[PDB]
Amino acid sequence: GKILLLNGPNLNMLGKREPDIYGHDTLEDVVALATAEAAKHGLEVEALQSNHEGELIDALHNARGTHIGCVINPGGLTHTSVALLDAVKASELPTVEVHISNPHAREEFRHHSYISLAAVSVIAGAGIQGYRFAVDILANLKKL
Amino acid sequence: PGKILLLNGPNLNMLGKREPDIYGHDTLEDVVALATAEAAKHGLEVEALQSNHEGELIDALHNARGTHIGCVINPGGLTHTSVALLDAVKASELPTVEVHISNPHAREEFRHHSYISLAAVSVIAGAGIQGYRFAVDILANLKKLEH
Amino acid sequence: GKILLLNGPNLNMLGKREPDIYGHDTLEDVVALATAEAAKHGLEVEALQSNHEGELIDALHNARGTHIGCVINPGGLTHTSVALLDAVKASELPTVEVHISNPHAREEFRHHSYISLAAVSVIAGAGIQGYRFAVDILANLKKL
Amino acid sequence: PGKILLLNGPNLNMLGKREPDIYGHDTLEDVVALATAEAAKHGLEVEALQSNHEGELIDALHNARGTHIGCVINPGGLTHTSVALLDAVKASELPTVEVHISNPHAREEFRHHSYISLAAVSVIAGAGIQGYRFAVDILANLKKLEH
Amino acid sequence: PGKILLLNGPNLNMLGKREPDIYGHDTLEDVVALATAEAAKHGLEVEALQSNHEGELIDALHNARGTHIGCVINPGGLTHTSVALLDAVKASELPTVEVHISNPHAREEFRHHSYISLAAVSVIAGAGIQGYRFAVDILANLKKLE
Amino acid sequence: GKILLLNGPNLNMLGKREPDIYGHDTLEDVVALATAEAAKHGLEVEALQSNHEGELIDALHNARGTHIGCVINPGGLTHTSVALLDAVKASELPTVEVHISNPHAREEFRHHSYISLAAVSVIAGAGIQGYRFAVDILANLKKL
Amino acid sequence: PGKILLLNGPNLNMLGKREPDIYGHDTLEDVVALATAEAAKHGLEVEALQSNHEGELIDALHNARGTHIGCVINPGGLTHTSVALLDAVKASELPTVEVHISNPHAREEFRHHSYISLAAVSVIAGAGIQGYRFAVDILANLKKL
Amino acid sequence: PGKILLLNGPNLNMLGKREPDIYGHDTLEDVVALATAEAAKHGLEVEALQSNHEGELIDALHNARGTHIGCVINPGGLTHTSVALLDAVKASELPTVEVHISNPHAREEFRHHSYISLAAVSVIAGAGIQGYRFAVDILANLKKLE
Amino acid sequence: PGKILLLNGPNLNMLGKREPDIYGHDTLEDVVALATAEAAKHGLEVEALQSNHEGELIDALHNARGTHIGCVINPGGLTHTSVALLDAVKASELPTVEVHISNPHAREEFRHHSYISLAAVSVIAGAGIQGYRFAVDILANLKKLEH
Amino acid sequence: PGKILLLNGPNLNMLGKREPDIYGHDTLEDVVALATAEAAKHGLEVEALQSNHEGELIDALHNARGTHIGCVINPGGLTHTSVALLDAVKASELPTVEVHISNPHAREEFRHHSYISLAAVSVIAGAGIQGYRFAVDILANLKKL
Amino acid sequence: PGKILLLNGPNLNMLGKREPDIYGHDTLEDVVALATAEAAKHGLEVEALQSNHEGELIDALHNARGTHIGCVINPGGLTHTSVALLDAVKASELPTVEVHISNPHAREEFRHHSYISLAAVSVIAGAGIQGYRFAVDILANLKKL
Amino acid sequence: PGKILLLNGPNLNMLGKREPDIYGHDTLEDVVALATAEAAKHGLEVEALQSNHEGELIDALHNARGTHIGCVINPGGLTHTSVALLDAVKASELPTVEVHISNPHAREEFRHHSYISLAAVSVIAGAGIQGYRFAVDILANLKKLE
Repeated sequence: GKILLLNGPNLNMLGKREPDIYGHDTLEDVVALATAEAAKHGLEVEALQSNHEGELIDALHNARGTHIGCVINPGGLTHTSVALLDAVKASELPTVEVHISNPHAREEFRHHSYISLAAVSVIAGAGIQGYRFAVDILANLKKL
Repeated sequence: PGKILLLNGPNLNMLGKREPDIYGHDTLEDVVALATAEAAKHGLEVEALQSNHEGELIDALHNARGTHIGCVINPGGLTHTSVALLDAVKASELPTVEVHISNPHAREEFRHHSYISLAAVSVIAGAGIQGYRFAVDILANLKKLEH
Repeated sequence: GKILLLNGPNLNMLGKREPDIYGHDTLEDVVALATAEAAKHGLEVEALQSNHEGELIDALHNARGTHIGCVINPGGLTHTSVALLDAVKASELPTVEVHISNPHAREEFRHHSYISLAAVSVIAGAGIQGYRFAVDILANLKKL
Repeated sequence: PGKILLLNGPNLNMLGKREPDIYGHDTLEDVVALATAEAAKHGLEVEALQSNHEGELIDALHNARGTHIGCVINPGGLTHTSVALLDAVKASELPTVEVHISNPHAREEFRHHSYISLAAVSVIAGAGIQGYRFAVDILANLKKLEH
Repeated sequence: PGKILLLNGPNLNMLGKREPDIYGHDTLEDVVALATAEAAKHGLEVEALQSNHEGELIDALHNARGTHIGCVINPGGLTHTSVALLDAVKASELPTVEVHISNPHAREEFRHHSYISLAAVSVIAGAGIQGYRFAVDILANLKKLE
Repeated sequence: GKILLLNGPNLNMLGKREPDIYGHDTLEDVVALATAEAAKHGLEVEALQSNHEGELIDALHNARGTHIGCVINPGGLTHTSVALLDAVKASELPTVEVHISNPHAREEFRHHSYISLAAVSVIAGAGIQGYRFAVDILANLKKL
Repeated sequence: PGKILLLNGPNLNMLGKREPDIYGHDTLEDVVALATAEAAKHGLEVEALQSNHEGELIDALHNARGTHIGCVINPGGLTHTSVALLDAVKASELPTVEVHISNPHAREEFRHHSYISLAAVSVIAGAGIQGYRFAVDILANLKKL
Repeated sequence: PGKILLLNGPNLNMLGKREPDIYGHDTLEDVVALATAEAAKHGLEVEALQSNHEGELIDALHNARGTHIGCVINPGGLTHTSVALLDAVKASELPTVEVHISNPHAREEFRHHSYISLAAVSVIAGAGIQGYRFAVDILANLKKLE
Repeated sequence: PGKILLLNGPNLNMLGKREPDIYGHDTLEDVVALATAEAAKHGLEVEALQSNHEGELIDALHNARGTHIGCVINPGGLTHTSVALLDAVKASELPTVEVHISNPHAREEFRHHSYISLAAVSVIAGAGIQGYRFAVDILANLKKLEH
Repeated sequence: PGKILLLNGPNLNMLGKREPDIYGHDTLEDVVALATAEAAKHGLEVEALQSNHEGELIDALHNARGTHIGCVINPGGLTHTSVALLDAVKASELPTVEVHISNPHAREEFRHHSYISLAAVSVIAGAGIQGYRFAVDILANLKKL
Repeated sequence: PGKILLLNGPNLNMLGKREPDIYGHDTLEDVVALATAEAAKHGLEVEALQSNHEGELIDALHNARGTHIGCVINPGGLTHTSVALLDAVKASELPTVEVHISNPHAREEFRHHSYISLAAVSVIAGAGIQGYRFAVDILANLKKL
Repeated sequence: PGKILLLNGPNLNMLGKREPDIYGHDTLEDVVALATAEAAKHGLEVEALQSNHEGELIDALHNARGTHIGCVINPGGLTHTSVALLDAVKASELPTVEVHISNPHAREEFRHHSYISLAAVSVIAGAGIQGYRFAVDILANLKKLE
């Protein structure tokens, strides 16, 4: 069983700026944590990070029927992309939306999510542990 | 070690009653049991309170200041309306996880705003009652001065 | 057969200020009128007035399955309380919303009603006779 | 004693035709009959007019000034759009009850505003055609200088 | 002689009895008489129409194209609501003066917008029925220059 | 088989102002084009143009069950009339909304259409050819 | 003997030069001349002020309280922006006619709102400088009643 | 002697420990003591109630009708949200002074609206707990004139 | 004579896959075939491109400037969001017909705004894939300096 | 020795005459008198200015920088409209108490917003002229700490 | 010979003192000096005015009509509020470059709107006092063409 | 020498032919040449990239972190729409000058908002391609002080 792990724009920079101020956790840390949780359920993870909205949409489309679900952190595309929302819908994958930080503690333009309209679940502000909980949700939906 | 304050707001006592094949079969008892079981995995306890009275939830937040490690709250309809409850979360100084069973963003526009999200360390929506399990996990693992 | 008659905040003050300016009708008048109409249909009325939103919600919850319907004048909670709307829904009682005055002739913040989203019927500006008409609606829905 | 002006606006002539098991089987004839029967209980008469033409309803309001005791109106879609109809209600000086068969607040956002509600003594929504019966009862019992 | 189209929209037939504290006690007959007297000073005539029917005002505008020097219009409630009536004023090509008896910008917020003001050469509000007299003056003097 | 062709306020003035600036096409041109397209499908056209909203509503009501569909250019009523929207719904006719010009290139108050909420299809800015395409849509829906 | 306060707000001194396709070829001198001549037909006088300084218009309104029969005002850009000027019109207790040379409701959205229209007995827009003549007519005939 | 109703809404019991950088270190006891001392200067008494329950504040207002010279209220969060509490202030007929410790108009936009300000005779914000002292002064002097 | 640029935006490749009895059975291949067939009736050709990448559609618009007679575009979700795509339509100077298969006005409020409608000569919504056929007809018949 | 800058903005000179049912029968002289007498109880002086000219209030704020302990201001209609005046209060670095005689949040919606409240340490509304006395009390006791 | 009108609106006289973390440590004297020196490199002169009085800026715009090659303006808080000043820029017919020391679109929402940007040929924000140098460069080179 | 990243977003490759009445007749080559000449005056180089692809601009920003003294960006349409691009400017830690050829605040209301202005040190609009010259000047002089 395979989960699609998608990380959107800027997520490649996790842990790359001064980590004492901007965080020590890296994208590799995110993938490893999601992968280890998936392994507890006999599942695998296909991970992709891209600063290109089209590469995420292509990935969602290509995973239709082949994956049990999608964990997505869309980054700034959260607030802006109808096309990304329509790609989650077209994929027909049960999708969990993850934010490492709590967008509602940030600027008001970050409060709105298009993805939240189609996501089965939304996890914000749990740090990279949101990706662990997202894998648990998809593992357990699939079992039901 | 320590105690988590579990707060369920108005209407949460009625979980599982209306059209369960559409809205869910899980009950408030199931919620408290699931959170209490996850807390035990971390050597923690849960003090659960459900109320239809905003002031009862505010009283509980105030009384838990300095004696509890954190709060898991599902404010129900107060989520969208109560400044006083947000100020009670801040006054408690409890690190707070906001939980919704359903995804409010899939519902009416008035349900898309949360006062509690402004102060919550984390917000979990649409994971069913599993949201409460992940909330207990977050509070168990939070360290002083994180983020 | 029993109808739940709920009166929200401030309704206890009906008829208590100078009645020539603020009205002669009292809460007792409201309960008696609803009760007499209910009696015409072989029905009874359980009446509660509270300045506490929680006492109304508790009442709605406790009347689930035991009452044929709810007549509610929510007072200022009309415009503000999502929790009260969700309590009407959770009660599963057919609910008639009553306003003694016409809110639409008052300040604009009184124009919006959360209760109107779940109420079967809304009666405004008929004075205390709105409670009579509300009982008639519930008596006749029950008969069908 | 006296005559009530019963006004039904655009589309009310088509009551009972579209998906009646969902929207209703009652007809305009049923509405006029029900209001006329309630009026008779109070020694009153009804003059009923339905029109798809705003100006016909305005003409009728003007012509009823001083000769009728009040107006029961269901403006249909004009409810949300017509300042001229509101001004015609005011010009008629008829105490006016606004009636909707369905509850407009359960429908699209544009149906939540009513110009007529600003001038109406009473507004009844969602009582089916029984709304017209209660409206006649209100006008029968209204006293000069009430509220 | 040249002719001015005087159009009064819904409810203006009720002038005199209609909310006098707002509209005064002057009647539609008084409005037409004053406009007619002012036009005569300029050697002009007035063709007056009041209707409660938006389509009658539109028909009148179309039918006045090319035979009238201009239009004086009080659209009443239709002021705030009718795109169709604005489009009829434009299609008539009549220089159009918009008149209101009350001052709508001192009244409810729903009266603050005017479709007709987008096409009117001039707008007069709150001058009781004298607005119609000034409107005729505007049109007589526009025609003299053009 | 009959199509109801409705033209709303001001459409009678098509081609009547200086045509080099305001257009040469006339209402007669619109009716002839729709009629000729309908004839290609063995269908007829009943055409009505009115500056009166009530005459359009009456027409829609009277065509219930007797016509295969309605082509409507509502003119300025597009943006304003809930009553006209409710008349399209009450008619139960499959309805195509036509604009000769593109309203979205005009003032912002012309961007909103009530009719678009009930119309099966919306054609804007194709000139009078939008009426031809509207007839094609209704001919082909009827065949299915 | 009866006196009308004629106030013109910012930029009105530039009439005849300022954006002629919007405001026309008439001058502030033409405006004052027309208002003055109309007032004389009613046996009234005109005290005219134009200023680019809001405070000078407000002082003029206060100073005319109880001594003048009314005010004709074209506030210019202050029409859309100044609560202080609205409050000065109300403090003056002068019946006030608001005049605009241009039709503001045919221009940018920010010109659609007028604080002065909340207190004005009458508003005239788009009649060129003739709006000032009609405004004197209004004030002359309100006083006469 | 005359009596002033001092009402503090939700969270004000936590004054002292609650967000001191915003609310200061003065306690509810300090608030009640200062109001009580000021009232005594005017030969008046204070009946103080704090509650986290909107209905207890409403009950208190109803029950103070006709036995209190006025009300000093800090509604806390309910300021921005409660029509019911405004309606209770109105029904009490108590001359009402609205007090805020912080300046809400310098804070989040959701704190910029006040239902209570629609019925309050006066509103004092941002004067720490001294707002309650000035509020008592307002009510003592209103009563002296009326 | 000449070539029409047919652009289909994000997700249009997935046409016909999700709940086809509800959303439709027609495919992107059907769209290209229908537009290509109508173009042939007018002695015209079609260059079709579908992409999930906004920049690919912008590149295509730029590369078609002066070499194509017009553009038929269904921007998909970019309709509501992309200023850059509107500016690419303007930079191409291609007369452009905007096509939607479904009627966006019957859907969520955010789908009611189109940047492309501001520059498009025509907008067709809700004619199914027949919209693309009418779009090709419009471009075939457009004359220089019309309207 | 300590000096308080007392500023009154447009129309305040008309107190006692201007819309008495809203503003009452007290005068600007009563306001300055009350503020002056309260300041004296704290051993402070008052420098009072009223102007219908925004620029005169802004100059006064700049000129009081570093020499005064605080500002009491009633901006009048400028309360709702002037970013320049807010920026003048911030440039002054004076602790500022905003005073309104009327309760603006009980009046027209356009009076609900105050640029000055963004910088003011305190806002008093609806206490008649007594708000100016409480404002001096605030400034006296902030300085004392 | 060619003359540039340099206008600074309210509070700009307080540069170097006013909220240094937002506006920096440069003075109005530094601003005028930099603009003057840049204009000289193009053989142009600068006529500089700063005022806390909107009416003084409007008078300056009118008085520079036809005699000056362009205007560099920092309107201060009036940027967001004054239709009268926008209309004065249009009446002047001067090519106008709008300058802000701070980046207003990085500050409070009420600073996001500029009436002046509707008429300005160019807008420079956040370049400190160097924006005034670039503004002279723009005006010098528009005139040269 | 130090290097400045010059980024041009969608449609700017079409400068010269694109709506000249709005953007002028200067080409992207001219933009790059002018920025390059100005940088040389300060002993600096320019690395220029134009793309119609938001992700290529983001990749460029990430890849320029720590090797460039600053960024000059004209985001084109993405200005008003892209949170992702703002977040990339922030993550790059490059002092960033935002440049527009046209004055967007004199144009459609949808052009009035800029995400990039929230992180840019400076914003220059409406100076034709000279905005890029001033932008280089800003970055050369910021670097000299820091």
